[PDB]
Amino acid sequence: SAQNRLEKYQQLYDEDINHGEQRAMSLLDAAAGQSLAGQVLSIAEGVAD
Amino acid sequence: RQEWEIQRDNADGEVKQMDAQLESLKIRREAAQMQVEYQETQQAHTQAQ
Repeated sequence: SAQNRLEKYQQLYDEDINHGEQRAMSLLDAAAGQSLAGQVLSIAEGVAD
Repeated sequence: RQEWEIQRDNADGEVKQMDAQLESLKIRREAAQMQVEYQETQQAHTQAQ
């Protein structure tokens, strides 16, 4: 039983971060970038109006 | 879900270990019964003497 526990935990530790979490973090980064990207357009609209 | 699986494995191992301890305990009980028989034989020997 103890050996089985060790194997399970070692596999979990080696796997570390799977792909879904990487995708989620990349999505948050992209969202931040897109949100930041609108300032120049907002200023241009203000100066054009 | 992975954590739940690990817990299930732990419980199964515990059950198997307890099952084996049962065999050990009944062997000890048989030894004790044989000891009782030995004492009875000693009493019969004293009677014969």
